[PDB]
Amino acid sequence: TLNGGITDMLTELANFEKNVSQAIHKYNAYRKAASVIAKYPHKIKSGAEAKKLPGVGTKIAEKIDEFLATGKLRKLEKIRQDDTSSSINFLTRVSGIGPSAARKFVDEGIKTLEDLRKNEDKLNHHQRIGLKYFGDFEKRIPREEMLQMQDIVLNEVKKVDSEYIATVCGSFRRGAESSGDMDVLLTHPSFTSESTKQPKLLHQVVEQLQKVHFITDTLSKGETKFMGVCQLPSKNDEKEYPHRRIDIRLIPKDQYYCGVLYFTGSDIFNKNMRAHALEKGFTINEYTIRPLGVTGVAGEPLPVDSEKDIFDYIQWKYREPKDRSE
DNA sequence: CCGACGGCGCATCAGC
DNA sequence: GCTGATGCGCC
DNA sequence: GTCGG
Ligand SMILES: [Ca+2]
Ligand SMILES: [Ca+2]
Repeated sequence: TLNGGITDMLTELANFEKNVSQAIHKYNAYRKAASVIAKYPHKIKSGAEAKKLPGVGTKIAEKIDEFLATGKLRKLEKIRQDDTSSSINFLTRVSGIGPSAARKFVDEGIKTLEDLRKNEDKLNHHQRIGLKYFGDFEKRIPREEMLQMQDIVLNEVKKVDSEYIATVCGSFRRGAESSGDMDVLLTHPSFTSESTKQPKLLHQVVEQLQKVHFITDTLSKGETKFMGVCQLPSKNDEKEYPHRRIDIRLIPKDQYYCGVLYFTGSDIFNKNMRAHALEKGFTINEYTIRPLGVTGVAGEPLPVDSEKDIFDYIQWKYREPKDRSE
């Protein structure tokens, strides 16, 4: 990380714009800039040098010049000083509390972890579980634990129905030595774009994982997406593992490659790739890649038999998951 | 200058 | 109840 | 906040 100071600065600004200003485009701009700088293979010596990069404009150039000169940014110094900004930024670190709810809480005088813990009845379900495991969800997951988690999940769905396929995606699939959480893609042949030949396909898997005490809580749950909490079992006389966030996404079996491309990410890589696709006259979601018509209306799904086929359509050389960490 | 910025699942609420 | 908007979440 | 046109 040659430019960790700069990318941290920009990430902090992104978070401020999102959580406090509620300026989502500024949020995205700062994150794009942080990402392009993060992969830039030189120690940056000036804001002019940075402005050469796409997504870094005049305003970020000037900030970079300030940061390089002084080691800090006065704008961020003041934001860190501000009680209301500081409080809102903190509250959004709880899962389920976004920028709107955080500001509303701060209005009511709920602005610390302690305040939240005495006001649980003022939270919805997601928020209550996010608060319950606030400390644990701050922790990262070593790959060794991710491998244990993978082995449990893959073997338990195998027990429900051997025709399930579970694939761990996200940062794990990109080969990260540690992950923020666990993302699991699920398919079953009875769920395609053409038909659903069995009910409760996701529910049965969630229930089995609950049965063996792996899944411990649920943040939200529908027919194709589960958002919840899980925990590795621990051995005799040793401290319990931290509770971990887990997402499970059931995708039509014939749309696996669009699905695994989406769920492998990174999020910025996906934004970049989908933005690029548009410029080639295609639109990509987790299901399909479709041509855009003369009017900009999405056409019918294109044939896809591999991840590379999706890259092929938009004229990108294939990129392995490990090179998608943007 | 200015439109566009990736795409969507689940929970919640107002209006009906 | 539903539908559409909004909030928050995922990559 | 940034970029393409
Ligand atoms: Ca993840
Ligand atoms: Ca996740």
